[PDB]
Amino acid sequence: STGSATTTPIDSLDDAYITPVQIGTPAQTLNLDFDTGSSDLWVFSSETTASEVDGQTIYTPSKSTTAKLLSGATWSISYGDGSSSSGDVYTDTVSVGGLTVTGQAVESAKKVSSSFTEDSTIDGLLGLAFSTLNTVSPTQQKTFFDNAKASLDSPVFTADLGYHAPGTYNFGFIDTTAYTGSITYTAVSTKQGFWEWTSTGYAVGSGTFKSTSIDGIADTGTTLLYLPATVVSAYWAQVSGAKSSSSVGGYVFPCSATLPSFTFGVGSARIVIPGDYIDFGPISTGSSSCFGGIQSSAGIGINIFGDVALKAAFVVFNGATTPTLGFASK
Repeated sequence: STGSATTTPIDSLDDAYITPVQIGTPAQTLNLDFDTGSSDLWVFSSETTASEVDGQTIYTPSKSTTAKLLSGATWSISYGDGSSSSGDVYTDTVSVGGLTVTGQAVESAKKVSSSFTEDSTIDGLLGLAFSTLNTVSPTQQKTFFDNAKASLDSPVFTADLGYHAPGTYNFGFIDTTAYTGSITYTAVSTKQGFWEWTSTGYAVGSGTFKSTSIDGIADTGTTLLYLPATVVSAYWAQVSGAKSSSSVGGYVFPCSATLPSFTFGVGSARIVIPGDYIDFGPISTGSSSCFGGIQSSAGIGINIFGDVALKAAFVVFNGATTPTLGFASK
């Protein structure tokens, strides 16, 4: 089997992407944030504290003839950005772009943190990291991909995120029309439960490529590109007036600037992030100070190849017995 679904930016900055997901019988369609940095499929629901729901579409398990309470199961998750959610668990039928899993754990939120409430466009998350990170207790549950894998034509999914435009998540096949040149594959460590890999280096603008190993995670659920302070300083030094602002929480730059591109290495291959992908707009409405899309990972504890990086590529998440990651230009 295969599936193919369009993913759409939630706003004009590409702060996140939502993908429609069918849950239950009859189908209830929710728009979920596909997140290769976590492993829980959780939704706003009829059980979510009412004051914490503000415009989201909810899953109502009592209206699904295929929903079953997973007795005794609870979940609770905290994300790198400080947000969180928790609740109980159902199993139900879940379909993405025509690919159906029966008996998928659907984690129903009883509580969500303010950042989730405040974002009306995201009805929940669909985790695509390794199932070892799943938070369901006392019996850990499998991700949608893990459950689908054996049925897929090939045990892969691909992320093709757009810049200020829709893109595609495919399951079970590689669309050879969706990228240019070849896909370069690189090793993955699953030791931390992430799609963790090592970039071979970087360049700023038309500058020379610096060969250096950068361990990090391919994370569709993180907006920005978080890299070591040395790398990030080298980038922003090429932007007149750019500075790190403790009050704002990272590098800012004059909105009048033209940003240089940023290149990262995948083996001997190179992925070029155009400068405009690195512009996250005014820090507050009407400001002429703009927020940068490349930020320091210092004090995160891990480098993160988030949407800024991934949207410059066609990305293969290869879930073979030994997982790997592939990147192509597009």
